[PDB]
Amino acid sequence: AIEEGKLVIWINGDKGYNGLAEVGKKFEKDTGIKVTVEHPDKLEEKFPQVAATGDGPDIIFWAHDRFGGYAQSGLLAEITPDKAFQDKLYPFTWDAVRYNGKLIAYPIAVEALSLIYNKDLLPNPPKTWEEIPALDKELKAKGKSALMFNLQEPYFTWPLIAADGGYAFKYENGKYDIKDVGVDNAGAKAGLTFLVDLIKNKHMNADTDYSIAEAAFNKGETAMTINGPWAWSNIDTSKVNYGVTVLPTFKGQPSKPFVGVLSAGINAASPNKELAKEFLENYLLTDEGLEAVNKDKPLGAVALKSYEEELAKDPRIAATMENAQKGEIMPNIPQMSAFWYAVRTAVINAASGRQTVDEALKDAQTRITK
Ligand SMILES: O=C[C@H](O)[C@@H](O)[C@H](O[C@H]1O[C@H](CO)[C@@H](O[C@H]2O[C@H](CO)[C@@H](O[C@H]3O[C@H](CO)[C@@H](O)[C@H](O)[C@H]3O)[C@H](O)[C@H]2O)[C@H](O)[C@H]1O)[C@H](O)CO
Repeated sequence: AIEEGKLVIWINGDKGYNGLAEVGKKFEKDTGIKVTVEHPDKLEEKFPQVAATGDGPDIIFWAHDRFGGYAQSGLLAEITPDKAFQDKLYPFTWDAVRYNGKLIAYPIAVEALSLIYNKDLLPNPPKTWEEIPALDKELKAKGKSALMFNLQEPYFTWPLIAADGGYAFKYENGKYDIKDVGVDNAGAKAGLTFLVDLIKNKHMNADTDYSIAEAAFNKGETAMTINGPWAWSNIDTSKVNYGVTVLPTFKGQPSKPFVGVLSAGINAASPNKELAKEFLENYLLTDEGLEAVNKDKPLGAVALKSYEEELAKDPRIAATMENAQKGEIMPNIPQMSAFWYAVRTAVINAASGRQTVDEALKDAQTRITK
């Protein structure tokens, strides 16, 4: 078990863990059970680690893509929503946490990346990735950069790579084929090449990451950046008249961001497993509870139909939904970790020049389907 009579929660640092802490606080002056909320480093990598020993958090939040893996090694318990509840959330989010029929996590929020442009440096956001190299040239002259986003995490380059054809796993009649992977097809390379050419022509550095890119945009030094709803918080605080709109197309095709549903799974080795489901079911997954976390850091679109209704009013959320609808939701199968890993390298090694688009992407196709 390793817990006793308290509720521990694990959420990632760029999320509104402070707001989630408040739901706990309310849970506390209502249950007497201390809800502890932690955002450890690489919590996604440490959970399977400790949760093996029947430890870790009672609950774990993370995008659904990692939950099929978790369920596999048997580190997650079946959540028990009834036809009653499951009606409150969108179905397409329930599929997201479904692993072979069984549901292993609660869908809390739908997230996608969009183009965040500076309405001062760039009143008219570009429409094509192709427009970028030249919009950056007239800008880099006034000291300012056209764009800049996290190049260290593949997640931020997937919209370009999949735009003209790239994919992770193909969905063929009923399931994802672990053997058919599209990181090496003609479309994937076209995407990574444009990105490598952008850099190769000094339109961005192959070393930029989240901090660096967040600093540049929020400091007003870069006209646009690529990021999710969670990032708006710090921008608001910087003031920066910003915009959130559709990602630029490539080869005439829309950027296709891998869509993730922020889910909350309960450690299988949790002793206070009913408290967790009660905390999640009626407390967090309530307009109130979800409002608390959204005022700390935006969740984006959410599972709860009642609250996504007071949200969809926001141009940012309509934009989040557009890139979302324009892309694909990621699988939850265990192979997503191998997919994600293999691609992180392919994308970095190619950025540095430590490898060619071709060399890198065929090496990743090899690792994933290895
Ligand atoms: O639930 C909330 C979520 O955890 C976020 O707080 C957090 O922030 C966002 O950005 C991520 C990318 O920076 C998104 O993660 C997805 O993509 C990454 C890869 O880019 C996946 O991570 C996997 O691959 C990396 C290798 O680069 C490896 O280190 C990880 O161990 C492996 O899990 C995620 O699984 C995807 O969900 C995220 O959706 C988004 O909210 C992320 O946790 C950031 O790491």
